[PDB]
Amino acid sequence: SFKCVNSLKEDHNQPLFGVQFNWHSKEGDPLVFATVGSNRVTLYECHSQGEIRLLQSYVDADADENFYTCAWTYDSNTSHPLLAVAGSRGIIRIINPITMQCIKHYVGHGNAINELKFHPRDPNLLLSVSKDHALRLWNIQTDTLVAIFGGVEGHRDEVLSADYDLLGEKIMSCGMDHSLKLWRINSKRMMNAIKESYDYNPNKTNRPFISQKIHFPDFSTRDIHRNYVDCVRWLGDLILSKSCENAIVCWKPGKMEDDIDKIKPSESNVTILGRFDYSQCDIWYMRFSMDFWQKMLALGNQVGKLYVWDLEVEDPHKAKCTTLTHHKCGAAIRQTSFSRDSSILIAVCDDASIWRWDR
Amino acid sequence: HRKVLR
Repeated sequence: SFKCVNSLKEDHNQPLFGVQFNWHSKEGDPLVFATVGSNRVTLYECHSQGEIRLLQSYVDADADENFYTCAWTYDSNTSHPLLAVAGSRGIIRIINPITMQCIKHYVGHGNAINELKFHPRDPNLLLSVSKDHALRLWNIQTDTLVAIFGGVEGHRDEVLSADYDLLGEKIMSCGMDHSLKLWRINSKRMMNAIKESYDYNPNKTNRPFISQKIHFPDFSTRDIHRNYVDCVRWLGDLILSKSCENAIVCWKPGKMEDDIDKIKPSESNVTILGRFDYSQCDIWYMRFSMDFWQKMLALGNQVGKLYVWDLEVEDPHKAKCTTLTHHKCGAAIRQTSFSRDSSILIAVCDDASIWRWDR
Repeated sequence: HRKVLR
């Protein structure tokens, strides 16, 4: 299946905390991915014979910035790919990946940003999750903060991950308080707030843009993991999430037969559909990724082993596991990313190394 | 639990 065809290491020797292929690449352009670590983001092109061609980095003016995360979208007018980055300074930067110019930046969290995700249908809706316990939804077309997901009934410690579902109607977040929380964004209130965000132009009005303050998740559980929950992804109506306890759990809110859209905020049950165990992944901030079609799931561990689960089976617990090791790959893997066509898998490590695996 | 191996 996958063979390791190349690796390299970036000059800073600090952890690479994230990697993302650009799935908005144009037809016939080469496959491109971004790595984030130290105070930089770097872009690379994949070519034949395993070649990983260095392009150009964005390096923050602050030597104390530490980028943790990035996410791709495109300009909704021009179609050109854009790259969002954020980390310990709690500043989101929107980067033109061609020139690596910082086009604009957003401050709110003031506090470390642990993850960024873009809405699956609307390239302007960017979600950030913070060390300050909140999530925020931004509209990067009109430069507005649409809503803050917080309150004492929100997370009570750093939020580490979040994911929108397929249509972008709800978000599942998770973090250091051991919980997973659901926030619906297709409520009348949230749909109106999005609509109003698009109508906002500070040059044609006197008002500040009002953000929603969302203080009540639509569902919450602490019954999946018993430690920091550091990665979550929807799989249709089910959830995949992990902690630092050497398992990915496949679960859903409520009882086995309960529709996700009839779950009420007081729902006190969850249903466990399976659990994928693996070894030596006790440190936290270790993210799995899926391929475009959500046929598979890849995770690295803290000693440089990859696990890949084939989810193309009739029930989540029947997933088929493949492992990939290389004798020289021994550092902690923080994140993986598949190319859009699934032909390439990249893993990035705590020693600033980058590993390329082709089918 | 730590973030990075010691």
